[PDB]
Amino acid sequence: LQSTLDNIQSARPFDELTVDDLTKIKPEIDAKVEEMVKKGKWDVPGYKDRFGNLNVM
Amino acid sequence: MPQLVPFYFMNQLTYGFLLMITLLILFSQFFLPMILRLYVSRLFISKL
Amino acid sequence: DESILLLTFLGFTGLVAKYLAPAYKDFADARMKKVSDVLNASRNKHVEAVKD
Amino acid sequence: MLKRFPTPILKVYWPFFVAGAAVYYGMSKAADLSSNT
Amino acid sequence: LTTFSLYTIIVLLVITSLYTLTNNNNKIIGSRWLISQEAIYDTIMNMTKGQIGGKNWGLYFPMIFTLFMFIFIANLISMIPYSFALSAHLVFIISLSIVIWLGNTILGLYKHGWVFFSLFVPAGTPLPLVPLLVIIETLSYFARAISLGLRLGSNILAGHLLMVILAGLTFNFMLINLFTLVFGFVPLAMILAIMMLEFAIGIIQGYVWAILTASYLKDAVYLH
Amino acid sequence: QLVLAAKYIGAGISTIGLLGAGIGIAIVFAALINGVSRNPSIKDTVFPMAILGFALSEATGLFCLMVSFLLLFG
Amino acid sequence: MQLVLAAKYIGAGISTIGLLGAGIGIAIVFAALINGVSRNPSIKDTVFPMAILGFALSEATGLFCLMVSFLLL
Amino acid sequence: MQLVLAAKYIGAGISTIGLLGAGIGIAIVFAALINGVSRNPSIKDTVFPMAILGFALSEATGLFCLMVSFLLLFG
Amino acid sequence: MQLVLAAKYIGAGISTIGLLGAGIGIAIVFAALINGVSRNPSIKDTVFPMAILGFALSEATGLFCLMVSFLLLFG
Amino acid sequence: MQLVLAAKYIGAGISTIGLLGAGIGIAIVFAALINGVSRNPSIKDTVFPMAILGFALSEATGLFCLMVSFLLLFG
Amino acid sequence: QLVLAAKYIGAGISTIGLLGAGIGIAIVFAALINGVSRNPSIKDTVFPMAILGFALSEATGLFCLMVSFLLLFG
Repeated sequence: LQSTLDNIQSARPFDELTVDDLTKIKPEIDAKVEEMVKKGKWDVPGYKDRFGNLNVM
Repeated sequence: MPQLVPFYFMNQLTYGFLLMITLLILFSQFFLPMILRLYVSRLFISKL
Repeated sequence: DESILLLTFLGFTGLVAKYLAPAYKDFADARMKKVSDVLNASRNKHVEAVKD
Repeated sequence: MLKRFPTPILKVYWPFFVAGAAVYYGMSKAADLSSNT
Repeated sequence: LTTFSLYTIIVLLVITSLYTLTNNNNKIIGSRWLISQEAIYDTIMNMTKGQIGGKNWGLYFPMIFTLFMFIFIANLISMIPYSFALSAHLVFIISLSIVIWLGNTILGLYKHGWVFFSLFVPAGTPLPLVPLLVIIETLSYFARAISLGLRLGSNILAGHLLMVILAGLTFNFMLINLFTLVFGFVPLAMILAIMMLEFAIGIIQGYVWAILTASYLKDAVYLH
Repeated sequence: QLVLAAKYIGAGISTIGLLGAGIGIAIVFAALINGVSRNPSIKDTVFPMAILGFALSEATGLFCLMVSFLLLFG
Repeated sequence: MQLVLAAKYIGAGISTIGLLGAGIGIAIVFAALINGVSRNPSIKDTVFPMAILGFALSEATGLFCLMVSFLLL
Repeated sequence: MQLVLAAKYIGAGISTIGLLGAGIGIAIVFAALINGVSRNPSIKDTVFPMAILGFALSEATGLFCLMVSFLLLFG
Repeated sequence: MQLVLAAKYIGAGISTIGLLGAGIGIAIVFAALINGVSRNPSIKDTVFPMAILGFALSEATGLFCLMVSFLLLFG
Repeated sequence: MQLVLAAKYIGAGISTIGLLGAGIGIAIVFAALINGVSRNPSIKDTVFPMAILGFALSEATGLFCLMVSFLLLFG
Repeated sequence: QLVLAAKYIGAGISTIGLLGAGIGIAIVFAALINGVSRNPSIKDTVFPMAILGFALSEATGLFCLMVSFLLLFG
């Protein structure tokens, strides 16, 4: 747990990072993106529930 | 009126339809899934 | 004739630099901030759990 | 960033593309007919 | 080649730049420039989810996105003072419209058989006026064929033509003796107001095309 | 050349048909704003209904415009 | 010759004017639909068939004008 | 000669104008139907035959215009 | 000849008549906006975009007429 | 010549007709302004700038029409 | 000769534009009377706005009229 805290201390993006690095550490990223393109969706469920939905009307 | 008639119609339409098919594929395979990468990455951060 | 169109376009860019460029700066900034804050909040959220 | 993710909806856009070919051909003939006017 | 061909190339390269190098460091927070193409993404997600339901809306989401973006970009580029129109070449816009109308009709026939023709009885009515309501439904269905294109084409063309005619007129207005060149700015300002309007109706038309052919796809996907 | 003159006249007359549709379009949208302001919540159902109505009203105007073009091109 | 062919084109132009009435008519039906539905809420499903019928009849007047244009052409 | 043929066509075109008022009229009767049914919730059974009656009478005016248009057109 | 150049000018004049319907139309949308906003107060967040949309389309009908006027006159 | 010069004046006269619609348009906007303000006593601070937009836009249709009248008249 | 005749005819046609303003003024004044009769007391604020509206409505008719004089004299 000391190590886990330390692991979070020396790496923690919230400044900016490549989307490639999040893809690299979690290939779950590419799995979900591919599954959504395959499914015929372009809505990411939950994205709109804590990020905007940028529309006026 | 003849002013809205060029005879270059087929020239216009050829380059025109080439641009549409190009933009359609370009969005569909590349740039639309590249936005979906931002969204999905944001949601994974949301989970963690 | 066609130089009039260029003068109006220059005037249009004048309105843009007056009104739109700071507004769009503020708009872009606002959204970017909100995203950043959500992301950092989630990072915070898991750090708390480790401590628990 | 840019990575190709297959969109299998390019083959769902088959009725659109068939229509496109017909109009493309038809405008060739229309251009030839209008240049004889 | 042709002037038209040269500006179609410019459109392709502009659209490429909006995703290729909008970001610096491929941000997870999103660049300030990329906020624009996020808002566009979200309002068209919510627009074609707004019209067509199912998970089938995402199946037509690129089609509605490139019909948005083409018209959105081509009603900014075509408004540049010396840039050579692609939208005032109506033959490209109208041909695309006829293509989409046929590609809706073919899709509807393919997906929904000869009960596609149930689209043209859109309500139970007295039996002697069941056929009347087929005739003037089919009439209105290929009025949709030309309406979608011709609306956009006329607006953009009219904008350029209005602006150029008044520009040519205001040159000779300033040529009138100098007491007329005092208050020679008031027509120049009018041309500016018109140029502003052409952008407005150009962004609105990009939405109007894409909502109307979202409505037409709603009709095509779900009968009636 | 009387025919050519006349073609230009017939076309001019054709614009008159468009005026009615121009008003019509505004009336549909007026109704939209009115309905929505009265109900609030009706808007999500009504906005699609409105878009359909816009197209139908527009189509009459399209016919008037098309006849103008038919004359214009001859 | 010249006068008769000329007259056909002119007469056709006049016929378009008749369509305008239908254009206004159709708008009135849809306006009424929106007003009725916003007033009631729940009426809409009953009203929508009535509206389609009313739309058709309004359009029909314009159609008569349109076919007369075709006769002149 | 030419003038007489021309005149027949002109008169036909002019007559087409008459129909427009009937067009607007038909809509007005139906607008009232919609508003009435939404107003009452229940007027519809009495009012629907009334609406048809009003429609028919309004329509008939346009029909008269139309037959005169044909009469001038064909001679 | 004299007649043809004249006919361009005359035909254009007639074409300009079409614009009046759009002009009144635009005002009707803005009236509805003002009425709506005063009626609800707070509807405006949805409705102001709707009204601008309605403005545009009313205007567009006018532009069709305008472009035809130019087409006859200027060629 | 005489016919072409004549056609400038006649064509201009016909063109002047379109202006009436913009006049009515402005009246509708101001009527709505009054109507809204009388309901609320207090909508006005929002509604007055909205009304100026409506005025300008309706007026613009008139100015386009007036331009065409001048193009026919003056050349 | 024909040019003189044409300008008199054209002057007539242009006068029709005034028609809209004559209606227009009344629509503003009607709303004034309706508003003040509704409120009993809006009038102090509303009356300036109403006079602004009157002037503008009339002004469009005056554009028609100055064109009418440009035809009539010219």
